[PDB]
Amino acid sequence: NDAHDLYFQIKEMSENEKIHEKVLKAALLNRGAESVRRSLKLKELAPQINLLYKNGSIGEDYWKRFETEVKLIELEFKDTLQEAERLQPGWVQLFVMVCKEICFNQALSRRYQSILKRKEVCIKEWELKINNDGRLVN
Amino acid sequence: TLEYNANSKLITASDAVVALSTETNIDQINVLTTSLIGETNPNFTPQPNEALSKMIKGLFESGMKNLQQKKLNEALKNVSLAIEMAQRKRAPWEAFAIQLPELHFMLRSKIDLCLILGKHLEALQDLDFLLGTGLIQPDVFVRKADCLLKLRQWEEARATCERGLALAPEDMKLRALLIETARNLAEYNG
Amino acid sequence: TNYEYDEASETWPSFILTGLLMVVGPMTLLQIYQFNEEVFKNLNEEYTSDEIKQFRRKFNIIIIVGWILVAILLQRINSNDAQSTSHGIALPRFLVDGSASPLLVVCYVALLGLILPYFVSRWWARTQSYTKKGIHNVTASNFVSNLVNYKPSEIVTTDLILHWLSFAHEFKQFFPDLQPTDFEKLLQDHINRRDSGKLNNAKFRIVAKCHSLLHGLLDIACGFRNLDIALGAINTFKCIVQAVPLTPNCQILQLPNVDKEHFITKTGDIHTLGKLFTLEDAKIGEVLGIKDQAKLNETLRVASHIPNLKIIKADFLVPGENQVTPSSTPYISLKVLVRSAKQPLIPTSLIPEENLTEPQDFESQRDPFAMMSKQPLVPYSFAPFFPTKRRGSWCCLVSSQKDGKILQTPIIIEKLSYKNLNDDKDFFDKRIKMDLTKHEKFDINDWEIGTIKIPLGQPAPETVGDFFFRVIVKSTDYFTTDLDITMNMKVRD
Amino acid sequence: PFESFLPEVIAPERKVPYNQKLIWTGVSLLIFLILGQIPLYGIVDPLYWLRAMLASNRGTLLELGVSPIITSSMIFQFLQGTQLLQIRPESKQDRELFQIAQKVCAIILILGQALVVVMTGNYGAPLPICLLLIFQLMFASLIVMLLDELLSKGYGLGSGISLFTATNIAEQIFWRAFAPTTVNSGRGKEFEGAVIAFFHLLAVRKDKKRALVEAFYRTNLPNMFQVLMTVAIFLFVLYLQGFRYELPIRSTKVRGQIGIYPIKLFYTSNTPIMLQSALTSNIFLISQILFQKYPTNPLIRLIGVWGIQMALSGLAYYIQPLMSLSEALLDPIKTIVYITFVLGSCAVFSKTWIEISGTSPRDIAKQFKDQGMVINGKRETSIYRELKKIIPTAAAFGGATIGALSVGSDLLGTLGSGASILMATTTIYGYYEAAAKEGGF
Amino acid sequence: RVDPLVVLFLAVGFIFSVVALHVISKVAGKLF
Amino acid sequence: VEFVREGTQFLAKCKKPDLKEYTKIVKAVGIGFIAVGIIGYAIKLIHIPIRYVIV
Repeated sequence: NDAHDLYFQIKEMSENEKIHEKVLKAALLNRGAESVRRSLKLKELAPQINLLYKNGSIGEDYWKRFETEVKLIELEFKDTLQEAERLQPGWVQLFVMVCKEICFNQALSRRYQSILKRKEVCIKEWELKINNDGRLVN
Repeated sequence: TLEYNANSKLITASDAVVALSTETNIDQINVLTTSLIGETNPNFTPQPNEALSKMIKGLFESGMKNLQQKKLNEALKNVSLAIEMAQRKRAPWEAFAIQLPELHFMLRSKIDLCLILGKHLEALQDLDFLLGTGLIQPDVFVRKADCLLKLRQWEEARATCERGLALAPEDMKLRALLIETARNLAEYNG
Repeated sequence: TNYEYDEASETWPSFILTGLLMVVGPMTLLQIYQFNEEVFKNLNEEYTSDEIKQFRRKFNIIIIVGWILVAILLQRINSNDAQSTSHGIALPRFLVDGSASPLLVVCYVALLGLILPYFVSRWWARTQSYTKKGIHNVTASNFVSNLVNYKPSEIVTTDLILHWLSFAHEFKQFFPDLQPTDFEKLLQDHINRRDSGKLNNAKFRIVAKCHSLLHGLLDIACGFRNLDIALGAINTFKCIVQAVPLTPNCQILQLPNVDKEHFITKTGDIHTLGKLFTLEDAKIGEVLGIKDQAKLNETLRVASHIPNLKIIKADFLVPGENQVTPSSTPYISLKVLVRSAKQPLIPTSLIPEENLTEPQDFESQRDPFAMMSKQPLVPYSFAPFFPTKRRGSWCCLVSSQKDGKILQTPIIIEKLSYKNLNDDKDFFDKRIKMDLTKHEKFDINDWEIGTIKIPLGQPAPETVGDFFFRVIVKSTDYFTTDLDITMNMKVRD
Repeated sequence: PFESFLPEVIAPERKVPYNQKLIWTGVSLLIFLILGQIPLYGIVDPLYWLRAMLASNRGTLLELGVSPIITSSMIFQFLQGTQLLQIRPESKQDRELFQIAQKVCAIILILGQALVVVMTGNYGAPLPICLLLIFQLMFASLIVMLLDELLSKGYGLGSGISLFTATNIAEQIFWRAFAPTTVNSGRGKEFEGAVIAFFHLLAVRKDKKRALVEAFYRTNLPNMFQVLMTVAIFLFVLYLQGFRYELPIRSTKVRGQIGIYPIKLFYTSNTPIMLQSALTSNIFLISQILFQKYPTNPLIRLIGVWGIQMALSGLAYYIQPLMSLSEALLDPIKTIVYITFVLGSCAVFSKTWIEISGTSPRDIAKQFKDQGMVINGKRETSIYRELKKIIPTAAAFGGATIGALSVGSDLLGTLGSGASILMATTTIYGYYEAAAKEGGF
Repeated sequence: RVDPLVVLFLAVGFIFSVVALHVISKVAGKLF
Repeated sequence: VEFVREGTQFLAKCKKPDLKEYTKIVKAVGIGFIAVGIIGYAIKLIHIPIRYVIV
């Protein structure tokens, strides 16, 4: 469940199929965006996990697993940034802000696209009888 | 596995059964690719575009001009096309603080138009998105409770009126909505 | 010293006799020395099917032997024949010098080296694996991982939470053959009142187990400050207990013997129990489509004995003061009224105002929950489809109104008085419509007003103003009328 | 401040429930009891007071017992009391350094004591066997230290020293009652246990009216009267443990915090009786040694004279306890002076301990002012004036009652001294009240 | 660094080693 | 004489345990005392013939 290995798959495909040059930058930007998203998510989830652990409702090994993921994310982001420098020269200071923006933009786009599916669950759950033009015919 | 088109430069998964996360990621990659192909400068800036904003404003104004003409059906279509173009033809790296307020400003008018027209489920979903994306105002809960009362959901209508009064306790319309909700719920329970 | 062991069986009989009497005496002495009406206890076992009875069924000699041993040893003592100190011991001789000399030391070595550390490590590894709530560590890890990566755009339903439950690690310890898809299928078969065919004795086990799982899931979802998942978990608990899928007209479909194909097709305006009790006692049967008086009385007795709530007075209280001040510790005090779906509304002004006040004494304000802890327990619920037997419960959780996040773990109450549901107050009917408060039997001192006190867990803010909250008190058994109120604390200094 | 890397048990990151604490306490106690029964291998100066007070037995792996740990603890307690370590609560690294220096000095003390006992003790001078005999004590003392540290880190209901002492006291009480051993002195076989010999004489003698009076008195060995008296004294001491003065207090920093501050009767229970007992033991030892070394001296005759062994006609004769009611009724002046001395010593020791240990009313008033609490129906400037009327009287009367209980127990001839029974009762009541106030099975 | 089970194992091992040394020294004299 | 006066005043001001509390106190403390004493006595009694055989 990640965009990490998809970039590596596209990279390995590049050496054989002669794909364009911007597909690699697209996959790289997507990976950086996902890394930023996960870093912020962990940064906001740390206190709640800590309190659940102190109260005694999470176990003893999950806390170590969480503290390991906290640094795995930083390692992955540093690797992404090094690859970004390798792929285009002098593109390390703008890459981070561009990723920071695309993260929010694509999250908003997902939330907006979800409403078409969100609309039929409520019809099924409340037993609405709606004809064309969205009006209620009871 | 996943195949790469030649003339269209779009990557597609050749597999028969693909997960949802993989499909969302491939769609995002396709969007980034078709944006980078068009954007010519290698060191692109988060500065928003101008021609795209001019076209979106033109579509939105051509949609709003039908309200003065008292044509309520096609103005909604024009506003919907404007919102679709704003969501489709805009690059992901453009500024968030300039991309979100325009969506709010157009979705508000689309909501008003759908509520005047008679579609309450579409309007309710638009209110729910506009409320869950970070816009909490007493002018939203009025419309949300109106929709929930129009499609006969009284517990949620009461909760919405209560949360709307918890933010602006001096409002004069949420009080009438709460009175109507209490009356309908007392007739529903007994 | 240098002891001398008993070589003629002259001392160890008395020692063994004393050791036996010191254990027999107290046991014999102990053996010689040794508020809430439930109406559904009888009506439940008459509607439970035999397939669940079989599941619920299937899934002092020490004193006598000690006394006969004492008699044998006493007769043996009486049958026997009987300057520096010569010390001695009481144990027999063959225990230390006969042919059983290495047996004692090998038994000591074994019982000290193998049985002790093995069992200690087993107990340690078995007590270290479970969570303080009562669920496995892997189950809690799965729940936390489910709530970590949860898309807020997705809407929570019952199917989603069943899919989440089907991955419990404790379902695999019972039946290591089945897969999570089979568990989800069995849960759907239970809720939709379908016949599994062969795995009924596994359906019943996992359904009875879902109690602790749903409680732990509710705990974790309140720990992550999520309201939608908490409400979904409570609704799923209701559906699992009553064996009914969540629909609009569910309060009237949880009843014992109704036919959905007739009720749903004929009427469409009856959605609650009060709307049902608006009609006469024969029109209710004609609408529900059962037309059997001896069989209508049971459903009419079930429909008018499930509890609904209602508030009389709700406010924030701080123990020892008269108002809320910045950085103080208040709590929530509710005065509710458990009523039947058949009784009319009594005006709040009729309450004598003597039952709503709080006593101001040091013994009462040192701990304000002792008076609440005196109420009777809740009676047994009417759930003919749940395998085991359940007592009722109410889960009360409080959240905020500025952002809309749950701000503390849920309190679960178990003691409450259902006195207002007894059949002696049957004059108080909704259909008579004659202002039954001016009745010869109506005495406002006979109706009980229960109390609920929720510790708040967070002190008042350091600023000054009105801060609004939201309190929700839901049942975990029925589809009754719950509480949903908003209240503000006026931190005034 | 230095470098130290030595084994130690890590504290639990979270609170341990009550059952996991009780089971670990039981297992540690079982290990400590099994360790003291197995003798050494290289084996081929009797100090009964030290071995009885410091939970030790000679000729086994537990010869030193908890002696080095308790000596290091007392040494560093004195060093902290004399304000030489100048330990400040503003730093935690200083506390960690002190706690690790505790163990790094305790291990050296263990090594030195083991070497001294091996080179001087009655084992014998004749080298690998001596190395093995020293290594046994080395590893046994290390195990005891690790066990105490484990029980004190949070896996046990409390400390280790108090638990071990209470266990030894209870074991002695029960062995003096249910001893299976016998003694044959002319008359025949007679059990050394009260209940065992009671049942034996009730069964085999076949003369009940005589067997009862013979087994109930037993002037030479333990009898049933002492069992009855010690049970009665146990129940009475348990009743006097619940006495407490509860004054109502309320908070003013964060309002809505109402509580009760209890002031027990046994304010400083364990300290005065144990200090007085150690003092009398040391005095008796010194007097015995000086009387043995010197045939006759005026001041040596005055301090203490020993005869048929027990002290008589001397200063040490007065301080020695009365055995039974006969000695009491014989000489009234000795009873008077002994009672007065034993009560005054306890009272003064209790007052001195509440003045030294930092539990004086002034320190309690300072703590009240710090936390922000006040007395319910009184002012702010009067908390100290109110505590002065409560705490000193409580300490004095607790000491006097402990002394009176010890005298009554030693006079009624129970199975154990009143000091031992009271210490064990307080040690167990501590665990009981902790489990009650915290909440656990 | 050290767990409670490690302390229990060390204690039981030391006790069993001493007991085994004793019984071996006892059986050696009986054998020769 | 005033010493005993302050003592009896403080005793009259204390809080003595009642029956429902004294029973719990005696139960807990007696069970603990017996659980310790029986363990000690059994460990002391078992190791006599073992120490005779081994040593």
